[PDB]
Amino acid sequence: FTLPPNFGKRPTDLALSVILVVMLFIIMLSLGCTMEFSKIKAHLWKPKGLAIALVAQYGIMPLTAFVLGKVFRLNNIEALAILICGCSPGGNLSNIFSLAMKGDMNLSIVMTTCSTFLALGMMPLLLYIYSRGIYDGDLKDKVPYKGIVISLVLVLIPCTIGIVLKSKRPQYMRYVIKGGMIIILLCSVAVTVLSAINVGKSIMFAMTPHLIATSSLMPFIGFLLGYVLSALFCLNGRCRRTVSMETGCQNVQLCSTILNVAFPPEVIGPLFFFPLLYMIFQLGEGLLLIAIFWCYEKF
Amino acid sequence: QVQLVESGGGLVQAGGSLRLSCAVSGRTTANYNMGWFRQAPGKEREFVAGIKWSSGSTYVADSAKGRFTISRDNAKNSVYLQMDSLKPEDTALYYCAANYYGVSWFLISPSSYDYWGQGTQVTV
Repeated sequence: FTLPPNFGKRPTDLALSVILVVMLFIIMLSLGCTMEFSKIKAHLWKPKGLAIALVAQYGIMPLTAFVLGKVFRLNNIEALAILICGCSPGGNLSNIFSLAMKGDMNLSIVMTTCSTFLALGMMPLLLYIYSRGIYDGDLKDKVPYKGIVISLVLVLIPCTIGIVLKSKRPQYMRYVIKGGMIIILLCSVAVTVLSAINVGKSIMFAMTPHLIATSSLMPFIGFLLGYVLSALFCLNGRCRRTVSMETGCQNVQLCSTILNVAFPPEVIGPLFFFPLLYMIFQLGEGLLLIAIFWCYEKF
Repeated sequence: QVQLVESGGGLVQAGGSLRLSCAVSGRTTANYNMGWFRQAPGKEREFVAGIKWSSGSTYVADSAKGRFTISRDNAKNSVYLQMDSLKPEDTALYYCAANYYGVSWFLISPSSYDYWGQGTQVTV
């Protein structure tokens, strides 16, 4: 064993890249499916409560990745990858969970959208500050600032598509829901099977128990910290729970796309497999916590 | 910000355990790999061997199994590639390179590495 991935084969890499970019397009269009400008004006009056959730999820996510990296003294590059993992919008799935259980979707979607179009703002600065903290900031000259911004703007293009679509005929979202479900299911299964077959040996390099423990705890920890903070600021139970679970689940697609495009494939290697395990684990744990809550309200 | 430098002058046919030593000067931090390379005329650089400076795990490319090695000199800030006596074939310019990247596997790709010494030219 202890062999480097049998790399050099481009067509599989390109298939990975193209499916990832198209899922980025479709998910950010699904963001554009939601109308918010009407709520933007109304919520500008008292956004302080909303802004608290925003700054909380912007702050906790990096520091959590930082502290879990430190506590497991994780090697530098995968700790950096985890840092990328913590910082991502992750709103569609959260919206789905909340709609499944309860809540006013109007808030969840607007926090998601503003998280997106402020991520390009705070993303680079948080990367810059917390890169220095790994040991001395060894990656300082490897962070692709402008390339990250390019990835971000390509992500943001479907946001522009959706927002201008609001100005035009909103009827198009009547068919939008179907297609969205089919494309998300197909892309999920496709990435699973392709990222499995394309590299087999390196998966064992990507399955270290430390990675499993982090990918499990840190989203759960995000849930807990959102819960406790929203309890601290006297917010209602429903808003507290919504913001908690919105924090708990991130954007695997954005992180994966940044990992593949911003850094060399051999640099990321099977560590690219981490966000998939992440995402499936938040799916499982979110369902479990939904069931646990429905048990709690009973008794 | 690490400066590299090499020392090798073995130009002989098979039967020479050629002393190769790559003195390293710089921030010898943790978790940085360091490797050795090739330049035969007209073909690009390609990986041969490497080792994490911190843990000490080494790897060997296919051509060098049983034929090369690498040794850490961490107290004196040196790396020690003793290539075993090799056929007249392997005549090539060799290099040194190291990345601060720390990972379980061995990074192999040409373009990844950053710090380059004045790699020695040796024939066999």
